[PDB]
Amino acid sequence: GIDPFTWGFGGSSKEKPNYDYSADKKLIEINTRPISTDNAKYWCFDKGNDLGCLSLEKLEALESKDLKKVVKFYEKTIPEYCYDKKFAPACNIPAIDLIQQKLSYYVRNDIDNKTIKTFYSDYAKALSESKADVKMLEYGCNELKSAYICRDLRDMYKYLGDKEKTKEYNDKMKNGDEKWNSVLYDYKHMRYIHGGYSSWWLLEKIK
Repeated sequence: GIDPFTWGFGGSSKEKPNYDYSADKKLIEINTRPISTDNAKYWCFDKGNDLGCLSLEKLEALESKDLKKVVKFYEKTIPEYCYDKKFAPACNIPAIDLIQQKLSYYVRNDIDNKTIKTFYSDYAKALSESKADVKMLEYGCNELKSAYICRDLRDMYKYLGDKEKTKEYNDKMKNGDEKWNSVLYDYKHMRYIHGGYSSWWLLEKIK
């Protein structure tokens, strides 16, 4: 048919990630300082929270100094938790760790004329180009009803300038499942369990 959708109708739905591992690689190569797993273990073991389990897996991957374990975390473990286990706080982790936190680093370090002025537009543009991530967000919002995942799409469409889609995801935010309504799961909040575990941040602490 004329719509190219029809040319791929019924085909493989698989979306391959194109993630930038350059900061995780760099951290593994140069970091000499122990990274504390105590907080992640507290959330995984003491509190029983799967977001802490994911944080601990990320940190253990870095400890291993095997980049392949970092790749496994983002490409296998994350989708296994987001999709297969219906754990909505996994769904935005690659976006945060490998896009949001990368662009943040460019703002902090005055790289390539990136500023707070361009950041929100820049992040929306970069996230919208990462189809693997967009599809995990759509799942975490539309299927799992996580208002924080809905908010990720709301923000993306807002700074793309798509008013209809911004409204759509704003409305979906108001209808979230209470199981996901904790600042533990809000990447913008200090209480975020997974906060500070991007290598784009960890590189700042090498000191």
